[PDB]
Amino acid sequence: QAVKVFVRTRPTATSGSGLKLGPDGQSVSVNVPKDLSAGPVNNQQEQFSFKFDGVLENVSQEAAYTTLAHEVVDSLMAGYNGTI
Amino acid sequence: MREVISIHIGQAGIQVGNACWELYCLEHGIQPDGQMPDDAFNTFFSETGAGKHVPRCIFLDLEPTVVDEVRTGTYRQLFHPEQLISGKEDAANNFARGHYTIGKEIVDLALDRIRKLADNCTGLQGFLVFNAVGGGTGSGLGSLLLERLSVDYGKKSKLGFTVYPSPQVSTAVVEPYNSVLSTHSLLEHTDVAVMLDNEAIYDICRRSLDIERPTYTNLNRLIAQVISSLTASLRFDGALNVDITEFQTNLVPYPRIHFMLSSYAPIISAEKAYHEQLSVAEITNAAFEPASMMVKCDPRHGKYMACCLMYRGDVVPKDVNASVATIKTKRTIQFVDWCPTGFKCGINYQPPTVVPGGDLAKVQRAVCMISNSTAIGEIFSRLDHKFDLMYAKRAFVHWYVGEGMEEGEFSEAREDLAALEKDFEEVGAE
Amino acid sequence: RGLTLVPVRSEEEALAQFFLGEQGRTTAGHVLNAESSRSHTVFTIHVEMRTSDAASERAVLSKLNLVDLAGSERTKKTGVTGQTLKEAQFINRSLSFLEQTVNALSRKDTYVPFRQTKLTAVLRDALGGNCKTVMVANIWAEPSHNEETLSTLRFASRVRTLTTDLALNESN
Amino acid sequence: MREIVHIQGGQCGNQIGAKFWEVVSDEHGIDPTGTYHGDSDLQLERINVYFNEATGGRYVPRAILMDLEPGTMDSVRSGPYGQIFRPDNFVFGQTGAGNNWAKGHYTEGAELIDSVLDVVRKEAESCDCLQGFQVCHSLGGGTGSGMGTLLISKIREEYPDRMMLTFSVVPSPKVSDTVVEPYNATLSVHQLVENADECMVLDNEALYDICFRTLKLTTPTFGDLNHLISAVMSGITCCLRFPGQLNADLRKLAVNLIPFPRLHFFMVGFTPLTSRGSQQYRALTVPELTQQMWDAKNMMCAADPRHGRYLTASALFRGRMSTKEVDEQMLNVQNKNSSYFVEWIPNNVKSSVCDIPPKGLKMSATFIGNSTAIQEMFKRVSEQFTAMFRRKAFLHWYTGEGMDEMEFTEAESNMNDLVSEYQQYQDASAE
Amino acid sequence: MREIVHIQGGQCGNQIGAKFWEVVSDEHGIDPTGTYHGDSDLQLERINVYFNEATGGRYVPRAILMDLEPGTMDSVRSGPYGQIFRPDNFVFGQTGAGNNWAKGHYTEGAELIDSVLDVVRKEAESCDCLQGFQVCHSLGGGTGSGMGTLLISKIREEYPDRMMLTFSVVPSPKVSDTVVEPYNATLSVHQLVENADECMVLDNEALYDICFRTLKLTTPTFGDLNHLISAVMSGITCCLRFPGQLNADLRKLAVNLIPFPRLHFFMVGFTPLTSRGSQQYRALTVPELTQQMWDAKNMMCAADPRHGRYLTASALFRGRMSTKEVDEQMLNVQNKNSSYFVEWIPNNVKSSVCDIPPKGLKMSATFIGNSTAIQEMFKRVSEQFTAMFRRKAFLHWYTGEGMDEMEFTEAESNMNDLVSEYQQYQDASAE
Ligand SMILES: Nc1nc2c(ncn2[C@@H]2O[C@H](COP(=O)(O)OP(=O)(O)OP(=O)(O)O)[C@@H](O)[C@H]2O)c(=O)[nH]1
Ligand SMILES: Nc1nc2c(ncn2[C@@H]2O[C@H](COP(=O)(O)OP(=O)(O)O)[C@@H](O)[C@H]2O)c(=O)[nH]1
Ligand SMILES: Nc1nc2c(ncn2[C@@H]2O[C@H](COP(=O)(O)OP(=O)(O)O)[C@@H](O)[C@H]2O)c(=O)[nH]1
Repeated sequence: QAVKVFVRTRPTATSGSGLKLGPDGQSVSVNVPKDLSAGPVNNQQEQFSFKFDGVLENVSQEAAYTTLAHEVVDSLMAGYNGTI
Repeated sequence: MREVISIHIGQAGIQVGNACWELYCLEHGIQPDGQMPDDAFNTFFSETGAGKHVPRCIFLDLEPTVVDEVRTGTYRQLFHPEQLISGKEDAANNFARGHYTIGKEIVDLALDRIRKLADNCTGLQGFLVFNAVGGGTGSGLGSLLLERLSVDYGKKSKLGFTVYPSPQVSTAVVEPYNSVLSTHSLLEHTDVAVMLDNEAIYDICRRSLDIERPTYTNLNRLIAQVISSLTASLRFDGALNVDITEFQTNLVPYPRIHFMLSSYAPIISAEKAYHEQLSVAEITNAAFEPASMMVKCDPRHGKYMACCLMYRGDVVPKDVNASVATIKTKRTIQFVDWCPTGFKCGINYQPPTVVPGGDLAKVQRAVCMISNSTAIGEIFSRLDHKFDLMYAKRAFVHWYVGEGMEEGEFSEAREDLAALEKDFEEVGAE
Repeated sequence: RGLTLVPVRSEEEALAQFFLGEQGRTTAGHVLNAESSRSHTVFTIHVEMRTSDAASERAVLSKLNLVDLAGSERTKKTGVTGQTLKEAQFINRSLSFLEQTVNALSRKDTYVPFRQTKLTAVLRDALGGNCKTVMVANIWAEPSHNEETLSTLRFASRVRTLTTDLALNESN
Repeated sequence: MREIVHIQGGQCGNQIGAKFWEVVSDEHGIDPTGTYHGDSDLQLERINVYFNEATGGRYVPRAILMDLEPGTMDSVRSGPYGQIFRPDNFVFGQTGAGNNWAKGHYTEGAELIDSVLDVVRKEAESCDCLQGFQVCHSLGGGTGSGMGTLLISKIREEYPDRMMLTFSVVPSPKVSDTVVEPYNATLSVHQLVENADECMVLDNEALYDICFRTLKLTTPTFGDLNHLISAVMSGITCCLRFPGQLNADLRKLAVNLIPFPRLHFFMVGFTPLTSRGSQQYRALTVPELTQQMWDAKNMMCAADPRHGRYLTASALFRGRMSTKEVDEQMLNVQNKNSSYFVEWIPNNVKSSVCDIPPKGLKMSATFIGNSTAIQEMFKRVSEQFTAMFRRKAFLHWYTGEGMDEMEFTEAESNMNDLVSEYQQYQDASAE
Repeated sequence: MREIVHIQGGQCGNQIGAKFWEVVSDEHGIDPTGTYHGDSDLQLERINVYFNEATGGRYVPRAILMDLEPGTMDSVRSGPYGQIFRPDNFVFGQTGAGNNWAKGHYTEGAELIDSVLDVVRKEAESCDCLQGFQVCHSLGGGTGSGMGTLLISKIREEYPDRMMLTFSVVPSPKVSDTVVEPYNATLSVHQLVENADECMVLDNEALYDICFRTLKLTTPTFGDLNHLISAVMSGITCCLRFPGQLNADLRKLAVNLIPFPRLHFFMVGFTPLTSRGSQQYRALTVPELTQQMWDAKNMMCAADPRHGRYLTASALFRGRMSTKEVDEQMLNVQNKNSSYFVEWIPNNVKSSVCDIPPKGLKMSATFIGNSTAIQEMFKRVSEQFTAMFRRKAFLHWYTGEGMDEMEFTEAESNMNDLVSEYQQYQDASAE
């Protein structure tokens, strides 16, 4: 009955400088680059980490559906409601 | 040769600009009609062939009432009518309104007029931006204008004489919100920000000027005297000349830390004047008294990093050096360990002029002490919980979001002031 | 009320109705996305069960809302008021109301208002009620998109606090 | 240059608007023939907010009067300031709405609404910059409430971003005028919640209490109540019309007052309300004005704020005054009555100052308080609405006008949701 | 020195022309005896456009009054300005056409058309330069519509390049005067499409509505309707007679108005039409005149522009005015109502300005809009014509006048073709 907050990342065909990482498929971390000019050794904010119910770095739509809403649709046919 | 461009944004900026320009006109002898019956005016006025001097200022507001009061008042023939810029719809205490939707065209026009002003100055010491942190015009438009100025002009010294909301007393409700937003905005653009609190200036007026009913005109007169003392070394010669560019290098240890306490002395009415000697040492002691600070921030909590002293009038270097030596030897005043010098002394031979009808007395000596101290982190600490207290249940957030802002913007601003708190603690700690 | 509920008995007409919706929805040009979706679209699949014996036993009352919200624009690139900024403000307000509802649900306060926007009104049963919700957070990793990515991640993290009910509601 | 379009609806709304225009013309020094006779520059400085200039020196109000019966606007035109209004801005039907919100919103208001919007658009497009519209009317009336809500919905559709201000006379708690007041009020509150950006709740019984206890009048007619309401409607926007030390327009008041969009119903009051006997005996000071301001009796809404919690409260002061005095007084009020003030808002005060007090008064101040006390007014109206709706009393009159029975239930649900909304922020705790 | 030959046809046409000549003589300062009493050089500067000088100081209109019964002409001559017309320009029959288009076009029209053409030629040859002919009459009448269509065809044959202007009073939508109005109108429209280069459509009931609503008259006779029609008829050519900051003659208006030759029917309007009561109250400004101009109620035609789409719109302003003001106002109108304006024409504005306003009015403006809205009028007249022709009611007179039944079907076919073209250009999209 829990909320399963999944995350899906857009595959950058231009392949920009990607800072996100996934170590185990559960946690995602972003490292904002500290501004060297603005207050040297006087900023203290670089890392932001979060934990979710799943991350999808680069998957096909079939895999995305299988891991995203299969259980919810099954619940719908089992009489439960669902919302994606 | 030493021109300084003045910007006055929002009601508070314009209403302190009225006091500022009254003071400058009286100080240079310029009549309110525009012309006066060498070249000390060039820092603030540009003279035309007919003899009429027009001030290098820009009165920006999204509300018509404040600017039309100037257009109808005595100084209607002084300021350039195209320099007076008025909007149609007020920002409504909405930083998003003054920064995203209404402020766009107005800041474009303001940039055009400022470019016309700056093309008229051979040298350019910097900009004096006068706003009030805590209002959509002052916060939003001030931040937008400062961002554009940093982008285009670049390295010019931008001195923001901002009025921050008082700790307990206040006049707005979303004031913590737009104050945090504007603080995030101007943390990276203004070069030296001077903090002012209405509460502290009210205490100054009540205790020293003995005004039981202080008002905005009195507050603005005090602020204008501070600004004139700051700029005195631009217009009038004296021993220990100081410049706007010297302020940055002698006051800002690290770029993030550029918010400054300001304190004037003496603040005495005519009745109590000429009752005390008002010597250099005594006026310096008064200037470093925690009561005379124009921010509700006790300096005893923090540690002074730098103290720039601006003396005006009959002041001798021997007395100033003896006074500052006594200040250093005093135990209550405490400096950081990594700043043994911590003092930027400047004197000037032009005493501050008195505005007729004001409460300030004609004193032959004056001190403007501007200090960078880690104590100022206290005010940021107050605003940081006043913000998150309402932000916990998203009070008034729909208003700001309705003008093209996002919850991410609020989160980013809160994180940035938290980072500023950490910066103050870090620089304070050994 | 007043929503045209279309019965479906084969896959092809379901596809046809959905693609008709795809045509009809409002999309506008934008710098980040060539055809940005400027409207929160909601495609609800209503399932009405009936047993193998059927004959009026354990029927109806099942739902599945597939919702594609509109993007949260910084409103510093759009600029143009020509139905690109004026509607962006509405999108941002709806998203902020949704996030405030999420905050109140995470705090588990008593009433957690849902009427402040049509989005929360539609998703009133969802995000609470008796519905299995699974939020999707589409992010874009770019050197300058970090701020927007972090906003999305913070919203998703605060959403993860929630947990709803699952009742086998059937027809009345 | 920030204009306001005034609209009057129904008998009560039209009378209130007539009195309001009389007061505004008096304060601007305009005689009933339209010529300015004030001999002061500031009066004509911002006259364009409320008036337009005709070919001569005449100044006509930017007002639009609606009614379904012509008798009320015949009385308005026969009134002392009846000739200033545009002859084209009198819009009337033929048969009045028999205190029937359904008639005033669906059957009979539908035909007149096209003419009303035509006149409103004509007035609004003429404006250089439009702050918004203000609609004065009464909840619990057929043409008043019905056409007011319908017009407010239409104007919201046409001008979403423009300010909408409403002065609604909520039916009184103790003594009711019409029997179907709960029905009309419940149906109208549903529209006001969704459409009106800013709403002022007024009760005739609260006005009677204020005029009998503070003004100490003996025979207070409806003229006096309309005069007090008109004084407040002037005081709310004097910052638009006159120079102020710290000015605040309608949108600024709305932003600083409304924490959440649905909680836009405000109880308001005017100071200094002094009896004739003690006029010389009262001392005009800002502390006295604030003390009278924060009294529950001064409120023109029936609900007393002591029961609820002040979400926010704005005070627009008028006169040559010390901002230090004003700010200190209201901070002191907040500190002393912190129990009645919301904790999760550090400062519940929006203080504004204008430099031009109303004529005769050295100082004045209008108060606009958003408090959860209005919960009890909504609750009482629901206690009456449910009692009538369970037995469907008078429901056939509304049903025969082509309004579904489901609409009553939906409106009641919305109103009770608002009640619980107020309760949640009444007993919500910080952190 | 660009002359216009005015012709009045039928009873309605003769009355309208008499009012038109009275208005023009008043504007040029001509007394009923013809002597110039104007005390203004500009009045005589271009008096030759409409009038001719006699041996003395008398001035004779270039008008021809043609009719089959002498009663209307006797009334016109007994009227206040009946003596200006040359007695030879009264061409009358002896037996009138009984509201029968067949009688007015075939049986009784053949004999009098020779004298009519002779008088037309005599008046035209005297002119130095001939702008063209203007014929005032009403659709839905025997002699009116008949003489109009036949004379317009003959003049088209004689002077193909000369401008042809028609003022046709189309039968009113809801209340008709004669029974055979749909028949006569359908027969006349077929001729006006083919022959008349430029035509104005007027409706008695649109006239009634505008005079009862904007003018707010209580018992306004046909004289007032003729007065307003005459004001429009004067304003359409005041550019020819008076100096203009941006002048535009009849052919310029025709070229800028008519996109395709068959779509030459136009609805007109005049501003400022102000009620006597609110004359002092309204503001005489260019924005005000434009706002009154673009109102559907101010349009003199029954068809309202909201239903259709504006192909083009010309506005002839009169008075000392800012060309920037006029152009900005009309561009703003187009921007606002772009939904009602045709997309494949980037600018639907043809603004002309004249320096001499009408007497009494400081400024004025006449409007000429080519919009697809007239489609609904053509459709209504067709709905009446088809209903009558299905049962061949009243068809026997038209049969007995030597006019074939196939002519009715041909006229209906062409009229429905015009309806189809209006729909096609209404729903035609760019690219
Ligand atoms: N020191 C000082 N502060 C002032 C004065 N006038 C206003 N303020 C402060 O300025 C703040 C708001 O300034 P503004 O933003 O310019 O107000 P505004 O002109 O209505 O513009 P917006 O509120 O942004 O729409 C208030 O919170 C006051 O505390 C003044 O005369 N002196
Ligand atoms: N303040 C005030 N209230 C009035 C006045 N006249 C009527 N009311 C109140 O307005 C309420 C509704 O009446 P109203 O809406 O005007 O009737 P309607 O116009 O036919 O819809 C009644 O309960 C009256 O108490 C007045 O002159 N002043
Ligand atoms: N404006 C105006 N219209 C008129 C007048 N007299 C008649 N009409 C209209 O003209 C229409 C046709 O009449 P008409 O053609 O003149 O009759 P005929 O002369 O016998 O052909 C009728 O529907 C009348 O409504 C008048 O004096 N003024």
